[PDB]
Amino acid sequence: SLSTEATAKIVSEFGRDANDTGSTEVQVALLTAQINHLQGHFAEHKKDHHSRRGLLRMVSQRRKLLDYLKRKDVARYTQLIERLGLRR
Amino acid sequence: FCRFTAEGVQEIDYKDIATLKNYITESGKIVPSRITGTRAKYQRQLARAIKRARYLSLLPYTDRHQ
Amino acid sequence: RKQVSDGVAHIHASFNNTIVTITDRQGNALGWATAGGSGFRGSRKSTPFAAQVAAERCADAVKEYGIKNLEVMVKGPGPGRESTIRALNAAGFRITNITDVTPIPHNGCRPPKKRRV
Amino acid sequence: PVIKVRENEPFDVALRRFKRSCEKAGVLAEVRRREFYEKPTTERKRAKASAVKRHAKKLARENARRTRLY
Amino acid sequence: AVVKCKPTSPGRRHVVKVVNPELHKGKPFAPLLEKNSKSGGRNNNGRITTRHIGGGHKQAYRIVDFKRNKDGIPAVVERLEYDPNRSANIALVLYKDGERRYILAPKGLKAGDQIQSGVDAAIKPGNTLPMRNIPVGSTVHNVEMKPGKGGQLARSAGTYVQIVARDGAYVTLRLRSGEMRKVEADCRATLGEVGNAEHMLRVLGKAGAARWRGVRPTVRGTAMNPVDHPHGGGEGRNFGKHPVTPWGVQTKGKKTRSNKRTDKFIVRRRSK
Amino acid sequence: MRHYEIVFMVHPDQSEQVPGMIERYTAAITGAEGKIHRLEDWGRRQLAYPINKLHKAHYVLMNVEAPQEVIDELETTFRFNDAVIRSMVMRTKHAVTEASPMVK
RNA sequence: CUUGAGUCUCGUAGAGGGGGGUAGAAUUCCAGGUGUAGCGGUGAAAUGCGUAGAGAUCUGGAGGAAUACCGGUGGCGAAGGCGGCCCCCUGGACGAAGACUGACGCUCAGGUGCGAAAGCGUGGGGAGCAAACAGGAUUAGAUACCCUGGUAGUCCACGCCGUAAACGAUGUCGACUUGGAGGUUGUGCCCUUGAGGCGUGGCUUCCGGAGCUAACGCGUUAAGUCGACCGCCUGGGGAGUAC
Ligand SMILES: [Mg+2]
Ligand SMILES: [Mg+2]
Ligand SMILES: [Mg+2]
Ligand SMILES: [Mg+2]
Ligand SMILES: [Mg+2]
Ligand SMILES: [Mg+2]
Ligand SMILES: [Mg+2]
Ligand SMILES: [Mg+2]
Ligand SMILES: [Mg+2]
Ligand SMILES: [Mg+2]
Ligand SMILES: [Mg+2]
Ligand SMILES: [Mg+2]
Ligand SMILES: [Mg+2]
Ligand SMILES: [Mg+2]
Ligand SMILES: [Mg+2]
Ligand SMILES: [Mg+2]
Ligand SMILES: [Mg+2]
Ligand SMILES: [Mg+2]
Ligand SMILES: [Mg+2]
Ligand SMILES: [Mg+2]
Ligand SMILES: [Mg+2]
Ligand SMILES: [Mg+2]
Ligand SMILES: [Mg+2]
Ligand SMILES: [Mg+2]
Ligand SMILES: [Mg+2]
Repeated sequence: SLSTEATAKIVSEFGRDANDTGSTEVQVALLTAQINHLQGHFAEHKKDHHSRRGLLRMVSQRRKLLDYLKRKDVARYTQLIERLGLRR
Repeated sequence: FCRFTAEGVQEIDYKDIATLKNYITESGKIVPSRITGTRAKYQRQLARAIKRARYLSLLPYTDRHQ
Repeated sequence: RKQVSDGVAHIHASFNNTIVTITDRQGNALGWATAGGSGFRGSRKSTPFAAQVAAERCADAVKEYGIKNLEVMVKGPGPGRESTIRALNAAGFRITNITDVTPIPHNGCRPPKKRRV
Repeated sequence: PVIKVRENEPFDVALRRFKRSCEKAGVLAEVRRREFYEKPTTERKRAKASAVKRHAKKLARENARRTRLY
Repeated sequence: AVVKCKPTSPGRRHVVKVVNPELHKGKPFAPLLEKNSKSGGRNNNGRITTRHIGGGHKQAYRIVDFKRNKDGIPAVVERLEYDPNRSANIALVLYKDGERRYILAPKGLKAGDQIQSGVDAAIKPGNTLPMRNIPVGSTVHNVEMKPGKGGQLARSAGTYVQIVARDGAYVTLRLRSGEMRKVEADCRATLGEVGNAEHMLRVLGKAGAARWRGVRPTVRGTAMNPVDHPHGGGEGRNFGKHPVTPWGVQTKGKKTRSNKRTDKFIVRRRSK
Repeated sequence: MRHYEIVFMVHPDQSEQVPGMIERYTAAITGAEGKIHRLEDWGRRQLAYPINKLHKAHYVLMNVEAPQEVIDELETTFRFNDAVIRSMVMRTKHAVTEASPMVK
């Protein structure tokens, strides 16, 4: 999983405030970091289907959240996906 | 009776052969929880400990001559 | 020709047959006997009595060696498992230790399939 | 089931201890069960049946057998 | 990787290439080359002594180091190379003192890797140590038979030997044929399996490929005339003979090992 | 850093080599900035069953805070050194410094 | 806006998954010692093995597979499924207090993924078991049941297949509605005075009320009272077959 300090750093970066954790941008960033981290693991372990299920859930959550951002506030969405370098 | 009740044992230690010998039979087999009265969580912990000890030749796998 | 005084009686007691084997304490066999050779076949050799007479025969065979103490190692599930030891004691050895050495696996090889009878 | 005959222990007594030790160990039962391969499904089914029967019997005895039989 | 060639012609349809991009795309280390002219399976009497050999490509001979005598001086693997003279791939290494040498490439071995022969040498792939030093059970390759002679056993692609036992002056080897063989414990042996394991997965796909590898076509004895072969030839396709070599010795199953000098070393002959 | 707990059993004829060995392993851990939370030479001890036909193995216990790379190296050393008959590197959560029941 | 839904902090239990080591018991085989006519098998036999020394017994070695006891109507997982011990990577569930976002939710035709066992491809491996096959019995016959053997397969790697009484024969999500006895795993208070008293969450087994049901039965884990969405049925056969 993602380490505590790293999570805190992500929160500080994208979080309006350092006690802000629920912000959409923060949530998306955290998911993205987790997904990126897990890439190495799944490259190593292609048959870890259960874990890949967890990863997939993460991906789905990120997509749903991102969609929510798009409908709510377009500028924020554009900035966030430029910051993170995520397609669409 | 459940020896660990007086402590509420913090963690069972595989090196504590003195007490694990209460939880193995003459033949080296692990005693059932129903017979010894151990709580289920502790029983699992103890079983793990016994297995580790057996690996380290602290306890025997079986009652045989050596 | 030799004397040892103290032997081991290995009682292999399968469902079909009982094999008794007296040996020196090291492992070297002195004499043996079976219910089959004792004169029992089928339903008759799969009985406690057959085991007893096999034991008697074995004791007689190792009489040359002059064995006085004897520890018995019982193996397998068998009709004898008791008759043999009783017979041996009657035949007149001091039974010192009685040990069960039935080989149980720790979930190892697959057994043969179940009989449909 | 190791036993060693103590000083001034009769043979019959020694035999009794040996039999008791074997029964306690459960060697015969283990061998009999391991004589043939029980399928996993069969093992599960047998376990379920045993549990159901035991529970039902206990309930029947304690609670159902609290009435005047005659 | 293994790559199935697309069926653009009936010549390519069955071809399976084993393509390894880690090999050196370039010319080999010229000091270690030397001339290697072809025989055509003919001996010094000019007679064909082994049938079915002839032609193929020109090939320089790499001077591979099977002896492995640079003890103590640690080398580093520069690059893997294609050797036409063997199924396995070779590795160009660079010894700290400046000498370069070719060695058989073991499994996993790659450029920049560090190797060392000797007694003190660490137990890791590509290191070479007397077989008394190697733990019993270890998989080894390029094994010597006579101390100081130079590795002879397990040189071919993906091959290896198990050190099943060490009793005194001799280690027992489980050779790749399955054979158990006693070998002197002073015999050198390189840790790990010999590389290019996919060599056997290649499929030549056409007659020409064999020709390129210098293999001339085999003619069945039963195709021939009675004067030519002990399987002669009848009207139509007869056979009725027990199979035999061209020189009339039963083939298929008849054992031919005639060697009493070395039977003492053969702990168990291969099976299967 | 993960708290480990190593216990290794040594061939009793090589019991005289044990002090040097302990020093070497500890030295490596410290070199790699590894802490050493407890270190108990239990000494020669009667085995519950014969290992490699030999009885009475020499037990050493070592609870350590080290990096996992160094733990791996230690394990490798154990496996290849034909002196240590058995070993058992076992992860632990905290600084279990208090003395063991076998010394107690 | 914060009650649904999610994020963060700290812990908890777990055969959850992937990779790599290792342990002991047992079977098989191999070599050797002791030893002698039986062993094996069955309802009873025979085939089979053994005087070319078997079976029994002790020592050593090889190798493969599976993890006794613990073990539980116990636990984990979406389901399939998961069981020695150790390490490395890794997913989820749950509780505590708060803090944060602010409806971001539910369901889902097409689509995509996962999916026991058997089966298939390529390369390994092969102890035990065992379709096929062989011999011996039984029998009217016995292409079976029983016995002695025994090859694919069962194991490993990577692909395919894509189905099971894949069952709780019970689609997912949410709300509401009397109880009793347990199991398991958190947590608050009570002096834990002892294993113990009173709460409050999660999962779980049985019994049972109202209600429901053709009945059997289900019964706060509904088959009760309702809402959203999907899947499916419309007499037996022909047929989950033909094209
Ligand atoms: Mg049978
Ligand atoms: Mg030829
Ligand atoms: Mg040809
Ligand atoms: Mg030809
Ligand atoms: Mg012709
Ligand atoms: Mg001729
Ligand atoms: Mg012809
Ligand atoms: Mg012709
Ligand atoms: Mg013709
Ligand atoms: Mg003809
Ligand atoms: Mg777990
Ligand atoms: Mg759960
Ligand atoms: Mg669909
Ligand atoms: Mg399969
Ligand atoms: Mg296959
Ligand atoms: Mg195959
Ligand atoms: Mg069979
Ligand atoms: Mg059969
Ligand atoms: Mg279906
Ligand atoms: Mg199922
Ligand atoms: Mg259905
Ligand atoms: Mg759904
Ligand atoms: Mg009910
Ligand atoms: Mg009709
Ligand atoms: Mg169809």
